[PDB]
Amino acid sequence: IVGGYTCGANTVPYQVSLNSGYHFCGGSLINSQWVVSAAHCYKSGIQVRLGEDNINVVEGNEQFISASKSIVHPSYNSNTLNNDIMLIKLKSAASLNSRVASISLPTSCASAGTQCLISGWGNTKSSGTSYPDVLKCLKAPILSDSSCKSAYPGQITSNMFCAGYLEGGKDSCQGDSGGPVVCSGKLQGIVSWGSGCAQKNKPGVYTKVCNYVSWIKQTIASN
Ligand SMILES: [Ca+2]
Repeated sequence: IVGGYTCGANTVPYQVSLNSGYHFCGGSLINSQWVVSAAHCYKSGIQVRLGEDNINVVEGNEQFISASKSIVHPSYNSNTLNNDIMLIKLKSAASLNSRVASISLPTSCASAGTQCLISGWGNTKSSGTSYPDVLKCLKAPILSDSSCKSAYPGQITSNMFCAGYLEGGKDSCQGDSGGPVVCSGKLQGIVSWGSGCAQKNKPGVYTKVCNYVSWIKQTIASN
């Protein structure tokens, strides 16, 4: 997260870190057994880390649970990043509490201008690199589809939205991938892609979760 703020420990209780020896992606807890992340975060050997603030220090509220199964969206295209969504099932149920909690799925799509919370352990610099240990946060609005399409000609599908600031300075970045965009208590986006980070006229692009709720529910119901 570039241009954000320190969230505060366990203030984003649905935020997960995906670990394969190291943090490599975020995700969102949507019930005691399932995480939603980006398909471009797929790999084998995932351990889900819940209850994290400092990802390099055991602070007392963590739950580390290995993934049993990952399900990349049937129609994910890694070239275009269309349908950039994946579900991860935990080998055992998390113990839900005030610091480890699910986030609700949307019941309808969000509109341009809606204020959302974007979070993660990604790079905090727009030029150069610095990786935080504690969770970072950014409040950002959803941008109109027309401004999104204008920013990225030929690249924005009906399964994507832009959020952030066209002036630049404030954005998600490498290592935030797969993490949440939450708006009024609903998971509306997943950190997906962009051109660099926090660049003028290049806002972050996010998977449009509301299009996937039926797939998520039916996948959970049979897995
Ligand atoms: Ca920790």
